[PDB]
Amino acid sequence: FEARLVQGSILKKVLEALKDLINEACWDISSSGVNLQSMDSSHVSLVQLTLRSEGFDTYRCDRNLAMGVNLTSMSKILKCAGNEDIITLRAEDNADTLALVFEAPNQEKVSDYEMKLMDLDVEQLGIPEQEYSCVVKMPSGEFARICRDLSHIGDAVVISCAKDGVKFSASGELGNGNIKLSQTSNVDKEEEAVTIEMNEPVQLTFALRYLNFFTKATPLSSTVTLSMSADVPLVVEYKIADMGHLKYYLAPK
Amino acid sequence: MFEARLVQGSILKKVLEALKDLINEACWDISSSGVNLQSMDSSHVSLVQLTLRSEGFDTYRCDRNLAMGVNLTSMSKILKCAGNEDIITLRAEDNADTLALVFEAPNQEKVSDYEMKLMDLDVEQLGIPEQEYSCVVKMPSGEFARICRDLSHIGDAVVISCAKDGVKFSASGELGNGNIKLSQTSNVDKEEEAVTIEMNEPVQLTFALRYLNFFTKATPLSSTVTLSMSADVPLVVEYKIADMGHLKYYLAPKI
Amino acid sequence: FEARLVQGSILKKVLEALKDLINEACWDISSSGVNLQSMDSSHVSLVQLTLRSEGFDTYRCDRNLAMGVNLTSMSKILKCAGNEDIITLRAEDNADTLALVFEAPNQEKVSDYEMKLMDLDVEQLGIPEQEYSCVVKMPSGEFARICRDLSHIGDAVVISCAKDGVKFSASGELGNGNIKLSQTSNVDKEEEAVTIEMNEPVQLTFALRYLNFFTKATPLSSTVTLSMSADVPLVVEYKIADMGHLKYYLAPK
Amino acid sequence: GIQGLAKLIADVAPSAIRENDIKSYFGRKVAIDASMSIYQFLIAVRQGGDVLQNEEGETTSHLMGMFYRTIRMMENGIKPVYVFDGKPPQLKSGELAKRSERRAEAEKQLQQAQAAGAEQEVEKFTKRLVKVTKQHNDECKHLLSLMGIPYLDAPSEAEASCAALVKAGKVYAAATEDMDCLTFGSPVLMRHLTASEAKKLPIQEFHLSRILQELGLNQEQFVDLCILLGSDYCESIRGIGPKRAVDLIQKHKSIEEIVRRLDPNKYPVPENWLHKEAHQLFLEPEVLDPESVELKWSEPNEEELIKFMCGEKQFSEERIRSGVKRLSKSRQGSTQGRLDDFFKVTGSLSSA
DNA sequence: TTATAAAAAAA
DNA sequence: TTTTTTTATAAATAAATTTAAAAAAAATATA
DNA sequence: TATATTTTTTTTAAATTTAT
Repeated sequence: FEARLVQGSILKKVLEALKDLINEACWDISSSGVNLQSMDSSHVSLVQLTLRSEGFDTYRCDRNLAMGVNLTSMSKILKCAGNEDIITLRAEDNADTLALVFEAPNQEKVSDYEMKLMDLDVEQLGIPEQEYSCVVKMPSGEFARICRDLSHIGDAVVISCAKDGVKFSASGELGNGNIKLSQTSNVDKEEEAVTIEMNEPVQLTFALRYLNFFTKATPLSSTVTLSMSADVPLVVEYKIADMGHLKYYLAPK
Repeated sequence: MFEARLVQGSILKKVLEALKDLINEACWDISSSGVNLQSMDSSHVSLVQLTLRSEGFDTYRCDRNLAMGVNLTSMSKILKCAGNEDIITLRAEDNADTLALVFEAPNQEKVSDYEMKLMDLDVEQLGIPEQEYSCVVKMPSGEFARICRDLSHIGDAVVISCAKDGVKFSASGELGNGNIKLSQTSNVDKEEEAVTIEMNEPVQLTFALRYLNFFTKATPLSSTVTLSMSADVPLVVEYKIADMGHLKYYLAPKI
Repeated sequence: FEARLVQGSILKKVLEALKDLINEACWDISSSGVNLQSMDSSHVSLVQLTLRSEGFDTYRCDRNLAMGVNLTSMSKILKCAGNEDIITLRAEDNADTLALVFEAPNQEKVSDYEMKLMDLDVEQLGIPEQEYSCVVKMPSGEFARICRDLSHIGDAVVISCAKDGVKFSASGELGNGNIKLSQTSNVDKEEEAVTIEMNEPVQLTFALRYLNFFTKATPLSSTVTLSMSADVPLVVEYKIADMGHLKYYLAPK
Repeated sequence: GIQGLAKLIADVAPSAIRENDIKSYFGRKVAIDASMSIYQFLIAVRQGGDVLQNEEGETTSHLMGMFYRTIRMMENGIKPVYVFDGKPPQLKSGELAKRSERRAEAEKQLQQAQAAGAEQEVEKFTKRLVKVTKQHNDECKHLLSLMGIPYLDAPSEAEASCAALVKAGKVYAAATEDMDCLTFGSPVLMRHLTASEAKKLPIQEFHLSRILQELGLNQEQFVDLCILLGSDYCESIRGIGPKRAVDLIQKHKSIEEIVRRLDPNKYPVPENWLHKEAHQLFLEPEVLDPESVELKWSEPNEEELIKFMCGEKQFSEERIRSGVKRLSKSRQGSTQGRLDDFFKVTGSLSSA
């Protein structure tokens, strides 16, 4: 296994997105691409990371390798990689070391980094693609401010879906928070416009600590895809630029 | 019945950022002349005489005199939800148990209609006489924040000395003695870096530093600090907002 | 004693470097410079300092006086000075007060600061001036990246010297790490990159808490002159531009 | 000693109690009932049994306790004055005989507890019986004289002299755990002045003006209510507790109208009443003149105080030297004034 | 000088 | 159906000292 | 440079014996 990646900030933001949720997970690396479908340490939220092999630059993979990494530890290893460094993953068959090589853009620093992995139980949940009636395409900064600023009021948000727009409501000791968002149908910039596709209106209640942990992924993309339907887990999808996606799951409160 | 549409909502955000840690529970005195506040510290040292006049508000109306009781930590925690360019609308109704804060961004589409539960607060209002202060020091606000923070690094008391040539900020502590001196900068023309001192009597008073560090969180409101003071008269730290009102901070001297 | 610095941010960065390494120091004020030799709180890392007299604006020294200064207090008093402040170090022969005079670049504010000086005069250990086998004159922020990003994974770096590149090898319990640099003597970039004067190989295990204390002098100099040999403490020069230099010493483990 | 008045203030008007912290009274002159302090330090200061003494057999727990508490209150800016009780009044003698009977039966259980062999009951009933003497108050005033902190001697009641001290404006507030100082006429009453933390003991600041505003009463109305809750100076009704006293004071204003409307078949009226002289003594006790006494917190003496505290008591002289150094350090510091004496209140403002 | 849980008594 | 004596109970502390523990200002990192 | 964001200092409230 060898996966050279000329923009290491994507994998750095992935590991700053998942070190708060998941402590230990099995990286299901295959020939089609890097897949990570794992459930968090508190056993509430499910994270589906898919990094396609077409998005990688020099991707080769012999067999289906499933190594169990420590997310805080290799996140601390990816602290050593800069914003612009070229991350080259490297692995062997008989070895259990995830060899990480960081290369400078001006080719002056080579940072080799091995790992001491341990095995874990390979639990594949596999939530199927339920047809989501209300899909919402939000910007990253707006969803980050909505979750981070309704989280100060209560531990529960109430997301409401409509044709006119999405309504984020939150109650608690701090009065009543209630946020409208008018559906801008491609009139502004497409990275800023909110487009909603509604079949029936969806009114659900979700937690906000797990949604803060989900919206830590907002440096990865400029668009957040919220998919809602009745009594299903909530998809919080972060579409990485032609390099697969990153989907979160949350059961309603 | 009380609708107070304010376009520059960063002013109210910076007011509650200033007022979140000095006083913890304040009673806003809403009249038809404008939103006012007059609340003391819990240790009875500092007084926050805040006014926000009705001329600077974009749409201000109130049918009667109202006095809601607001947890200011809660109002800072709900006013941190608004951004720096939100139009902030204050809404209160008949028998207001709650206050509705509407944050509408102009270029964006977020109609952030928050509400906040009020408090059963009974505080006292104090009549401030319009005294002629002897030494009035108009001087830059970030310079005052630098002076208060960098003399709170030494000790817990600043002995403010005022004269014709300039104001001297002396702070005696366990590390040493830090004598920050200032010069009268009306001869050199600057747009905001001007220490304008109007002195009548040379005053020499000692003030605390925890309360001055609580005062210097009002520095993003304006660049002007009007240090009005006299001999055995409490210090006035006035933050003159250019839009409406002025945030006046009162501080009892040390003996 | 009256040393006036036009660039008082130099002394600000010196005391921000030495605020946490050493606590109480003996400023051996010479007639032609400002000198300091002290060891740390665990007495394992030696700090040498030399601020030359020609870098100051006005310098007088009527008597060779050795002030005893707690550097945490004078670091807190130098935190009051701005980064553009003209700093005058007035002293007295009989009175034990260091009258630090910080002046603004515009003539509107002068801020006088005495401080209380104790008496701590100990036997300084003079290092012998010896030739060094591996002199690595490499940029400072690169060394800050080495110290922080290898203290993330371990508590020891084992630096290897070679002609083509210098290798910082950390082998902590979280995993292995080999950051290897490249030799460039101001070839590509505008300032001086990693220049190695290697004669004999260097294979020494070092410490990272004390290197993390050492790398807080990185706002002073753009480059770090790492000079070391076999079974000797290394020399970490922070050559201040026309004001003097700052040295650091740490014995191998 | 008022039965359940603190529960009545905590149930009726919680706004009258301002639970503050020990450092918040950093400029207030405070009058302390010293007998509560001496009784607090002669009970709590123990090591599994006997009172902490010297080798001469002299009781000296109260001096070391007041030394620690008083220097910890100069550390928090309190300038105290200790008001000592003198000759007790004639109406005090009934509760004094009741307390003497309580100490006599505690002596009886101490007599049958030494033969039992249980060491916990011995120290427990040693805590149950404490009698202060002239010698304890004499060395207490000697330690206060050597600390440079003034003492006042009440002619009749130290709570009455405390309430006369607060009413004359010489001190800010009275400091006793009793509710007697509210009855004798102190507008502000402080409680629980120990040396503890914020979470452990707050300072129960009882404002009498807030009590009279919330209950709709005045000074002679609160005295009759305080009789009806069972003061030590008289005897209350067997059928009237706290809430019934609130309802009957809000029904009948003076206590004579309560006498004018009772039934002896339902409510047992105590014969041979003492309420008239108790009302005339809570309204008008005999006290010292507070305008004729000047209160000075002078510099503490050092060498006579260390030879008094260690030459005959065998104490840790470094702790006494450090305590006198902290008192002299915190005495000469610049006190912070309030805004209550610079700007005056023009009116309150409630919530709407 | 408190403060309790507990309990018969009583409005 | 709460209230009220009426019981026999319990109790009044503060520093020398760690020590685990929770904030609160320092010093990066980042949009 | 705000704006958070973790690290890490800084209290600080616990829980022990001594305060003879």
